[PDB]
Amino acid sequence: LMGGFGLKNPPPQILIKNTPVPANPPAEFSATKFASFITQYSTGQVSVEIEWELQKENSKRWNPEVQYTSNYAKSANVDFTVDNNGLYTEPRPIGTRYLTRPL
Amino acid sequence: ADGVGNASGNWHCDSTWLGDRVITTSTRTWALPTYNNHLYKQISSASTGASNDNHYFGYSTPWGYFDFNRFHCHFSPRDWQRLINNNWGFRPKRLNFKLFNIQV
Repeated sequence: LMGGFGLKNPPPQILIKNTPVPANPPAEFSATKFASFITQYSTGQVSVEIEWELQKENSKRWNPEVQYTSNYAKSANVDFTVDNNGLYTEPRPIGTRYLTRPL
Repeated sequence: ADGVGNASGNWHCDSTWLGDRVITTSTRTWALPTYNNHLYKQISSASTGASNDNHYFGYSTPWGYFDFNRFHCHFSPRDWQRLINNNWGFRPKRLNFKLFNIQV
């Protein structure tokens, strides 16, 4: 209901964890669980590649369609860009429904 | 060659987009009068009171001619939209012309 593709078998959850690295243990054995660890974290790169199939528009409509367009007029910023502080923003929601089809 | 009762061509107005090619086809119905009562005529700016810049000399002909040289003769407005929103350029490649279903 929030929109998109209902899947019986969706893309799987991908789970990641830093492996615990104990700190120095005591010199005599204790059966108590280790509470003492070397503080650490991890970083890397992730890539996602998705192939999408397209359904082409077959229309015989004579007159021009409504299209999504950026405003041609001047402004202080460009839509869907960073500002002078480096903050990327999205000016508005963009749906998918522009082209038309007979009912 | 066809008889009196057979059509010599079919109506084709279409636009086909394939790869880097688009093929436009347009069919129109035309009417041709007799011009100049079948005569060639010398025509001129003489006795028109024309300025020097507007003078001319030439001939009018009994003939008519076909002119398809404009873009809306070929692209529909929607087709023109598809062209200009999606493409950095375009050029004409080849041409096919047909006259048919003549009635005098």
